[PDB]
Amino acid sequence: AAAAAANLNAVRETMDVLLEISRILNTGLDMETLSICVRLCEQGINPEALSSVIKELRKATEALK
Amino acid sequence: RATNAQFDSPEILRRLDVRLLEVSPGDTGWDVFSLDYHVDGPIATVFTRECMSHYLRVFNF
Amino acid sequence: LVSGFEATINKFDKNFSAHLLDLLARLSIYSGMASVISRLDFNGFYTERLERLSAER
Amino acid sequence: KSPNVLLQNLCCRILGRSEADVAQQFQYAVRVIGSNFAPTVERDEFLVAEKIKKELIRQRREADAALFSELHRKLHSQGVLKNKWSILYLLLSLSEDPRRQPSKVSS
Repeated sequence: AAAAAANLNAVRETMDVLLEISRILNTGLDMETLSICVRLCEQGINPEALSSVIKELRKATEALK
Repeated sequence: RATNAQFDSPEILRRLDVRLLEVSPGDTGWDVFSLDYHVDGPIATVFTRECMSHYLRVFNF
Repeated sequence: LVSGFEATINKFDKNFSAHLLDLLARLSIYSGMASVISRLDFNGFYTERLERLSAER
Repeated sequence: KSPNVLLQNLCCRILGRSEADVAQQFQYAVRVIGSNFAPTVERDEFLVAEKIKKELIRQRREADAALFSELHRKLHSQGVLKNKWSILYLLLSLSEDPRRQPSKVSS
């Protein structure tokens, strides 16, 4: 209806502002991977562990290319 | 002690300190290293916080 | 001769050195003051044995 | 969704592959993420905010350190974010210094 459409706008706004914070901090993420990491941090997860996981998967992506 | 800066009053030689910046990801120490000269007293009315931040911008260049 | 003695020597020398590490390392977190480490750890001796606990989590 | 199926989407976002292809890296990611799930430090957004302001102040980018102050308040203005500490702690850790070229987008 209407309240199911206002929430989609309010999520698109935040997912743009977080992308701006991500580009001024020069994180290598893009718009699609950031939506996975924001979803993960919603439920409650260690950023010290998830950041180590990303810092290793991007570290092992290069040995295969 | 190696240069002639040691031939000075021991007050102003003590007040100058190495300031560490906040730590950057992959970089060298030549981009993050600056002196701070720290000031505490009635002299801080002339050398306020606005002065030392602008001095650190000069040391940055 | 050595079965009773050197067995007591190595277990004491390992226990001495470990508590000597823990004295230096727990005094190294204290940033005059930090010089008690660098006096004990003079010119290259035992100033770099273990970096930190190789762990995570 | 669940976090176990959601980690595999991340393994297919970073590595460009399908779930039937990449399974050695996902086995590593379950090893790291599992047994390290619970928060180990106390949560506050205030300390992570004053560390990102520091992060932008001495990259000679004193302008973005005051723009982050206006972007961090909007996250509270909307209110769809429960754990604001975790995402900021994550976005600070993956940050890189460009050293230069802060080619400013917006708008």
